[PDB]
Amino acid sequence: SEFCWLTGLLEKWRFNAPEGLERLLWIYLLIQNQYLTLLVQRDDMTELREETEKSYLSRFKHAHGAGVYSQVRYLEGRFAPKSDPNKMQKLLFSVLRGYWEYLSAHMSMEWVHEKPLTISQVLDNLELVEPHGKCVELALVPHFIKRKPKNGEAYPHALLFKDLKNQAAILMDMLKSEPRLTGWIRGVDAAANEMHAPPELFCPLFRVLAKSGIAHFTYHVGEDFPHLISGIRSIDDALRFLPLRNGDRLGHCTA
Amino acid sequence: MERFLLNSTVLLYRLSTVSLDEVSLDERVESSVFLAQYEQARSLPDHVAKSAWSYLVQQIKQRNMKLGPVAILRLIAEKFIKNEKGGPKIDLPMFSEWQTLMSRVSCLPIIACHQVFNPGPASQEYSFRWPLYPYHPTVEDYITRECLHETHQHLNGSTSAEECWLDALKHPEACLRDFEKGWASQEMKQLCAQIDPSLTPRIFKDRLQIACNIREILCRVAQGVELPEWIASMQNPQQLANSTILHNGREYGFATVWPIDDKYSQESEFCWLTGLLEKWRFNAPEGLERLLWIYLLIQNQYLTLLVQRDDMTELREETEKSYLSRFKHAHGAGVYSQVRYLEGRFAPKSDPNKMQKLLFSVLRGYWEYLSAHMSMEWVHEKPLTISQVLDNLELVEPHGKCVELALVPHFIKRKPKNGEAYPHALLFKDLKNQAAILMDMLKSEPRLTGWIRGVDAAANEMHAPPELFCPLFRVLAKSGIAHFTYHVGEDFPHLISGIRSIDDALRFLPLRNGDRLGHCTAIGITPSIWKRSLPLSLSMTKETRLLDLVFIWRELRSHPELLRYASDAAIEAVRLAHKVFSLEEEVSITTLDQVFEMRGLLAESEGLSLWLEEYERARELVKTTGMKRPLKLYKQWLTSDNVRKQRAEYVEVALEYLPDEAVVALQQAVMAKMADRNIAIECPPTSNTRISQYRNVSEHHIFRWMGLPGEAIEGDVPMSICLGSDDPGIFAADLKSEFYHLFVVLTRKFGLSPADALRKVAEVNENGRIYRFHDV
Repeated sequence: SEFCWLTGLLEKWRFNAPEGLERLLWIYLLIQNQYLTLLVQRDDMTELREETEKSYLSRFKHAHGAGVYSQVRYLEGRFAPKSDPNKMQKLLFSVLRGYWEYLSAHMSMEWVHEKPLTISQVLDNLELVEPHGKCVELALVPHFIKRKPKNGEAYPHALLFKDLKNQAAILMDMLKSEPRLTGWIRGVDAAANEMHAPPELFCPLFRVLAKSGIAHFTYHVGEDFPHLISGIRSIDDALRFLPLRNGDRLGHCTA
Repeated sequence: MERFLLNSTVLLYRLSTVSLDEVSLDERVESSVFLAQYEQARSLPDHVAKSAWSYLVQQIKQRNMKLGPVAILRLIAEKFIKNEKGGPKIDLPMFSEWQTLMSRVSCLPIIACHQVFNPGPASQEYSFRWPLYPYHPTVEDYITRECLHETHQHLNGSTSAEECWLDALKHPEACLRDFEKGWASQEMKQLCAQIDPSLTPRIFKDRLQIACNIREILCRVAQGVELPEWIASMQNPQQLANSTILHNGREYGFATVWPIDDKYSQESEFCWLTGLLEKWRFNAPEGLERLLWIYLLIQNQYLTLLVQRDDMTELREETEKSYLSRFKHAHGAGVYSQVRYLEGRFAPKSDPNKMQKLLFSVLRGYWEYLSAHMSMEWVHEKPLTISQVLDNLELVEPHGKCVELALVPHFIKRKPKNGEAYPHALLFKDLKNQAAILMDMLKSEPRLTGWIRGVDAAANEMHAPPELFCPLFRVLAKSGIAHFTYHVGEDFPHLISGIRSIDDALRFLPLRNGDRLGHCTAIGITPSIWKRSLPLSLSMTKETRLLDLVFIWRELRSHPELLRYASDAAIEAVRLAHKVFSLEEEVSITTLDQVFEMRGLLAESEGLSLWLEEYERARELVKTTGMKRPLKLYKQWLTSDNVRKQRAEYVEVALEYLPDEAVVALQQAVMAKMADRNIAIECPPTSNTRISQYRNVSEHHIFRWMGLPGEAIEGDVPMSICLGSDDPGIFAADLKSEFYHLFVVLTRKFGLSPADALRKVAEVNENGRIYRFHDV
């Protein structure tokens, strides 16, 4: 609708345009551009429920691109963990159902449940898909969000650690409640900022998560270091303390 | 010291003959470890072994454990096995030592101990069927992208030694009869005496019975049921050698009920040990702990005996099941097979009915593997015959997600019997007979040519020269075999002899473009390494010496730096030929060369159906030219008793008869011929240490073939090298294990990048696809 409207308006203004309406189009473009700049700079409930699984389905179609064959094969999806177990179950159900919708749209094959409506039936449908490389292969890596260190509270990062421990708790009890989710929940990330939480904060979190079958860990090194030596030390600390096994990754090693 | 505790004839003897009432055997076990260490590894210093034992005892004491199989298995499991994304894996630095340990100790108790004490994450379901591997993302990514290719897979026997041990427990009588049949030969007597001087078939029966009885008793312990109280009469381990215990005048059996219907399966073996170790997590009874120790020692000694021996009713016990398990093992875990092109080698049978059953079982097992993994329409659900199996198999298309099977029977050379006209007469008749059944079957089922893709000859090099199989291979070529590989037995009396053997195979055998040669160590090992631990002078037959002399002259008669060696070889070869042939005329080195050029001709043709056409073809080609004096000399070479007596006579040849530069020049000359003819080499697994001159894996000649700096010699001609896992020399092995072993050595000892190391190993691996025998 956005493209068709503008193409029609520009077609009717091919040779001349009224001055007032021409300025109206100018104002609309300026407002849209300023909002887009505000959004991108800010990036680095009801609104989420407005799209829900539709946004994820559009994401997988966008990753697939035009043509019968997907231009992207291996896609690792990052989502913000939620402290509410019910919200978490809805979140992963929407993402997985959208992935099944993308696969069903591109691949025509027998499905156990035409309308799964739950995680277990979604995994029942998804386990029939074989790795063939013509579609998008999805891996889910939730990214823990570090926060500001509150004053006092024994050790400097106490409330933040409790919040991260809680978020890990819902992730763990779900994984034991559905063992097949270990084939889709493939990693754990921590991408908020480096000053707010040091890499050594997530070491107990990552080691305990490793015993839950996560099997992969990536850590974002926030590149707002006060000094270049500080950032280099931050990357070294991540290698030294975090349980990064063979094949793991580190995020944004600009230092 | 752990390998000595889990594998020692002295320790097993001192544990199986001493009553279970004794509880303090630390001193005597320590003495057993030192004796086993000195016997197995004498080069290790005494003080180093004592310090290692002291650390091991202290390590057990600090862990609040007791000296026994449980503590040793725990220490090994932590030392080698850790949990990763793919489950239990082996540390990349520790994989080389793990392979060395696998040559002496079975891994199944170790992985069971690891599962008990270091379980996988989230208690996820885990099954142990394949041997453990290390993990590297580059290697796994390459394997998933480009599947591994096997060029030498012996379909006979089992996948590994461990289920062979369970097969021995399953059929003690069948293995006993096979053991006694081999034991009649003197070679088996020497081999058994080397492993254990006090080893007899009676003792073999006793140890097998004791191990089975220990398994039953510990099965009751592991299952949780109370012991049936006859253990009071059980005081001496030797009471388990008769399968019945006399308690209060009653004959009590040992067998019990097992949860799994297959009590001798791998899963039953793993489950039993995991349960037993779980119930012994904190403490174990001393008598039963020693019983587990005795079982492990008996199993390990049997596995060592089997692997050293490797390099009817028992065959019918498994039949198609063994082949089906082989293809599943090659496929590995996951929906996609880790091996794409697999060339299966089987021993030909002189009985046509036995041959038809053999290939029917192999092909039916392959169809079972394909049907299990691929769901599609089948012409016959139960083929029960070769023709219907091929009807089902022809519907399968080459897609790369499953194992592609090629069948290459390997003819077995035998000892040359005395007399009988030409030296190898009865052996040639036996090989001709075996080829006859193969040929008449191929004409009886033309579709079999798409599965019977090659012919091999792998017994030994001394017993039969390469020129023996030349008429066999040429006639087999006209039958549609289309591929030929020849195993060069690397037990050459001299390095020059082995180089000559490879040259003779290239010269005489009809190896066309894309063919392969098996185990070309002679042109791979450098003279410096080969001379290790060798006498200053070597012994070989006059026939072998004369052939080497002519070969040296042919290759080196132009080398300006080596005209000493070629002229000396030619002169003393002529002088040797005078002794061997007892002739009185003058023979030049050129005449000797001509006589040895016609070695490939058939003996009957030299004296003068597809077989007859080859007969006059060789006969006429010896008469087109106007020379019969070399032909007459070859007749005397073949059918003169005095010449044969001279040929079998041994001469004394110095170790450094030729300098290392001259020997390297001979190796590079054969290298050029090998590359020009485009003949690949099936490299043995590097974990197989029968060379005895390689004191570490990094000294293997495959790295010289790979062109590694320091390993490759100047002037070496690059060759095509394939990966063949025929006799790995270790209990649990796979083509994946060899791939990882080469990658580990390249990355660590040679300091190569993971991408660079992967590139070199990939080139060797893909040579098995370029030079594959499978129909295109």
